[PDB]
Amino acid sequence: GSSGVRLWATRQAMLGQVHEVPEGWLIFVAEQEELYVRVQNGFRKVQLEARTPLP
Amino acid sequence: GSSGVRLWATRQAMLGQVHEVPEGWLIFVAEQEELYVRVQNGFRKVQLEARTPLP
Amino acid sequence: GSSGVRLWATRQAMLGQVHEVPEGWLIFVAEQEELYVRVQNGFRKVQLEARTPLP
Repeated sequence: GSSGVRLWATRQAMLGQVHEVPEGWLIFVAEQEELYVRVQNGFRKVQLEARTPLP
Repeated sequence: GSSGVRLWATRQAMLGQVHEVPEGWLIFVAEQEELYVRVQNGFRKVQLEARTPLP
Repeated sequence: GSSGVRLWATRQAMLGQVHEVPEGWLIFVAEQEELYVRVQNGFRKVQLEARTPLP
């Protein structure tokens, strides 16, 4: 078994496309800064803390 | 450095095989809807929220 | 869109290199047992539970 992480630009695309992305595939909604993992029948959003500066 | 996500069907397989999967490798137990990441000496289960419908 | 997980040995390397690693790329600081995901402008550390024994 194996998977990956799928990048997205808006919670738009990912919502009309979470249909394909097979089980156990992280789902990144970049503009929303949201990471969910594709589960059995729908998705389960993983908990992250507030952002840490980059510079 | 680089890794990936490893898919599984039951908390069975993943338990007798978490031995190989090297550090920093997410571990997905599909049937359990559990995502853990392989750490230094054992695994650290990542926190997810309750499932969001797919349809 | 697509990404991956990037492995590191110390919160050193990852701090001077979180600059490259593009959006939506998990970041693993192995020695710290920390998993963050690279977001819009800096990183957002994902929440994990305490470690589970491996043996």
